[PDB]
Amino acid sequence: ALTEKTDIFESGRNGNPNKDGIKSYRIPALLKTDKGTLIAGADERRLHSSDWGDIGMVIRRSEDNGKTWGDRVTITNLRDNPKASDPSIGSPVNIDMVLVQDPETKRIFSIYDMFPEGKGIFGMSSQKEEAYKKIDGKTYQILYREGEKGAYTIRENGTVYTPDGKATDYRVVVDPVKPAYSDKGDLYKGDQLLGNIYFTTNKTSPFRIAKDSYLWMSYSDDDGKTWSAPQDITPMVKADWMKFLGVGPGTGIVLRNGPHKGRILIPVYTTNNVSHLDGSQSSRVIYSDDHGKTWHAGEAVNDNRQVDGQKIHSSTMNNRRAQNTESTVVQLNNGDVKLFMRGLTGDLQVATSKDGGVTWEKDIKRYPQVKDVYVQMSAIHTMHEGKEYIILSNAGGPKRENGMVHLARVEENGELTWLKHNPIQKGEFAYNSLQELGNGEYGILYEHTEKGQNAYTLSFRKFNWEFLSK
Amino acid sequence: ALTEKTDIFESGRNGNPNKDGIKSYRIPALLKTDKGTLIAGADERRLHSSDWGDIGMVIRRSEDNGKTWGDRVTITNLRDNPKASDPSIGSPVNIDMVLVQDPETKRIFSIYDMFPEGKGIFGMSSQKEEAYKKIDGKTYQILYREGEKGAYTIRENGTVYTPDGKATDYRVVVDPVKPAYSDKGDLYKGDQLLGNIYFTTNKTSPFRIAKDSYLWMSYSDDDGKTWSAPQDITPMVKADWMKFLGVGPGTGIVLRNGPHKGRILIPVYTTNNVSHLDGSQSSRVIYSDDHGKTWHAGEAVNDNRQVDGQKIHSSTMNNRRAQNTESTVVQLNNGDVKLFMRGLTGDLQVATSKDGGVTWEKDIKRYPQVKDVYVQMSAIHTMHEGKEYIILSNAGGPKRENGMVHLARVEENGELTWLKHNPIQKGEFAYNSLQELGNGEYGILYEHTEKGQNAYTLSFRKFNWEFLSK
Ligand SMILES: CCC(CC)O[C@@H]1C=C(C(=O)O)C[C@H](N)[C@H]1NC(C)=O
Ligand SMILES: CCC(CC)O[C@@H]1C=C(C(=O)O)C[C@H](N)[C@H]1NC(C)=O
Ligand SMILES: [Cl-]
Ligand SMILES: [Cl-]
Repeated sequence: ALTEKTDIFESGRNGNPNKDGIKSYRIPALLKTDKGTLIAGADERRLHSSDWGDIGMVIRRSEDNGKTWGDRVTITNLRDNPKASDPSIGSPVNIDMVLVQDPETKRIFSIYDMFPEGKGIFGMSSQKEEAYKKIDGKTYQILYREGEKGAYTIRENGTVYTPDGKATDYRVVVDPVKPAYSDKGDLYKGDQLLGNIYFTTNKTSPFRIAKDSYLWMSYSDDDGKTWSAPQDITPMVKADWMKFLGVGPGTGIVLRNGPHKGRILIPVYTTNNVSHLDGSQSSRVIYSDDHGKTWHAGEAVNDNRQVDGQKIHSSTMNNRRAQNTESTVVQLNNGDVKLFMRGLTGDLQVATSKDGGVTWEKDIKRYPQVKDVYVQMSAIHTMHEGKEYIILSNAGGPKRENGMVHLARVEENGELTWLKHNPIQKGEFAYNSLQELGNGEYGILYEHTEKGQNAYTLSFRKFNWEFLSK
Repeated sequence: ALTEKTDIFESGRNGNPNKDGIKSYRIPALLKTDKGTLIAGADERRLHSSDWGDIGMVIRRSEDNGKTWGDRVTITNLRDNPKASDPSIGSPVNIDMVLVQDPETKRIFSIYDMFPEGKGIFGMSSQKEEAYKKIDGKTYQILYREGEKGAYTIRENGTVYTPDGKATDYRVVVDPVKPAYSDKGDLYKGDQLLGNIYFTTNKTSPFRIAKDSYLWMSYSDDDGKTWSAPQDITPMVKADWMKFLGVGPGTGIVLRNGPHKGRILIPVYTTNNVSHLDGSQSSRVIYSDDHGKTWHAGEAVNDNRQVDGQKIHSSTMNNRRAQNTESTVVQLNNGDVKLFMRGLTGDLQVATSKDGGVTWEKDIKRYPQVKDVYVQMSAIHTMHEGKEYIILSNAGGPKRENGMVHLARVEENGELTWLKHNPIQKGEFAYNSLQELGNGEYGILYEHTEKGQNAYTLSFRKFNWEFLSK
């Protein structure tokens, strides 16, 4: 009914790197593809377990439903700043992926955060630094030159233009070609490599991007074997007021029914400049109606939400307990979208959208039946014997421990009834990602440690309906 | 050399209404047209002197250079909410105008603030209420309905659409026809008047606009005699992060030389949601390059500005002393644009733009020769014999008192050499607006009180080069 665990990404032990030189893996995503392949994605956290440093976005593939797994494939690994004083914060950063496959095109997307060199989200400037400029209708990423106020721009072919609109002999590698695209952002003056636009300290080149928060996408058209260069989708979805915008990691969905069938939904969340991480973390989705070419931001759950008899908005709120952060998204057979959101009530919080994830109903539903210890979760739709269910996995508590799989019946009015709660992993348990495998089987990729393992080793189990019904 | 004062807009006395039932006039704008007409504009503040209540945007014309003045012409006067409990905050508000004429098309523009019913800027919602939505490429104003979360929209012909995009039987007066356009915003169902979308208390209709900050424009093609219905320019210029966006009142300019010649410049300022009126007031200009058809926001003087060794941005700043508010704008013969900004240094603060008002140099210049008591000022370019000068008028201080006219030589690099400082009005003295009359003559419209006049009576004096020079 429940398989023994298979370690997919193994961390080092007792604070040492593993044999591949990697201290930590974090942030699992699991995707069953049209070919039946399982793709397991993770942050490869080389130097330490924190949300910054030298991190690669990686996947492994299983062609036998999780029994065996191929070599690590690295999607993106930006090169470190070789002159950084603190290597622990010395690299441009990618973290936190969401995987999804388009069922019409078979294109597989990995969407993940990016920050320039520094302490990840904690490296963002304290005052806003504009990251893009719209010039004659085209959006260009901004560069700042040492000692100068003005916004240089990266235009076609990566040619750097002066704030006054004059082409220079500086060029940015906008079409990276090295393994894992480690050359992305490299800055050249003609033939000479000078540095990298993502470096923020001890620079050898004149130019850097804004110390802001970015969203990148990479895609695979060969079942996860090879991956595109990263696409910068930030300007499509990030409003000027947003401070952080980043993914709720795991596995997104494509709507399978209703007027918005085919729409791809990716959980994200934002902060504002009023209260940032103290009081404004707010869930929403971004979405594509054209198979991943263009993206749009849905409204926040928190936009025009009534909290304590007063309205809030994600752009202006400052309310610690009204926050909702990383989320997981499911569509019901009736077309409604449920967003299960990490939050600070101690129990499961759920928002509902009747318009394919663009706007949210006025009430967030809470379920005391399911504890939320403030950690990521995953949830998936499933049918069992003509009946509709949702399976949700997260930590049982009291801390990030005792992995649970929760089973809810989806009632005829779209409400949820929690029926079963079963342990899947004793001891440490954090982030996780669920997938249906077919024939009454489900798979999960999750964070756990034992035997001195560093946070975390990402392991895989399969379970069936008999496990769920216990 | 200096005429006696002529009262153009007369306030009441000792706290009472004047003979027309108007307590106060405020916020002068003076415009010398191509025909030679003088247009004097003001807020007609019926109920009291504050920046809210029942206020009309008015002008008077003089066809003989300030000797005689015609009847008051009301550009815009939104109707009050007849059901408001407190009539002093009981009307949708317009306040603060900027006048300018396009020298090519001769069209005259009046641009001014608008707020829905309440205490003016102090009636803005504490949390963001979205004011506009883009649907099918088109931008629509939002309406909120009592007890409903979703955004209704005002679409073609004023027809109200549901949040889910269905036409209702409700309609908004979007093309007002009553004198002074007092029917603007009226909410009808079929042919029955139900209320007004600008009303925010004790409503008789289901709908209101966002409690936000707006910018409206009215224009005249007949030398100020008649005026168009108000045009909502807000969505063209107001970023999502901006809380307040309003004009720096007085008289705007059209650039007369350089690559941007023809551009109309209107001083405005913003606040953000981080510190609002406490630490974020920030000057900039909005501009039109197509004779007032479309408008764009320039960058703030405060954007990426270095203050006490650290950068600020207008969208995130919280620095009382770094604020700059209402301003007056002048183009030099060398093409530079100077922005003289009301601020909190006690002396004259000046920003410079080399690109027609879009971006500003890193340093704000302070001129200790000119006191600034934290009050609006006006400034104009002038040629005399034929050397280039600026004339600037404000209060000499210590309070809002002792009107001064300041004369600067503009040097070839755009530096200002202050030559003369001449008193023009003893006693109370506040907002003002200068114009060149020709033949070495200049006219000014300013706020002053005497003999128990309520703030303010707006008066007009002419002076010549003889007065300026001693
Ligand atoms: C930014 C929100 C939160 C602050 C504690 O950090 C998240 C928490 C995490 C966690 O609770 O384990 C891991 C996430 N990968 C991280 N995200 C980022 C962007 O760093
Ligand atoms: C909003 C800035 C300030 C409040 C501190 O109010 C301004 C001050 C004024 C003043 O100092 O006399 C008059 C302006 N008409 C007013 N503007 C608005 C929009 O109300
Ligand atoms: Cl560099
Ligand atoms: Cl009403």
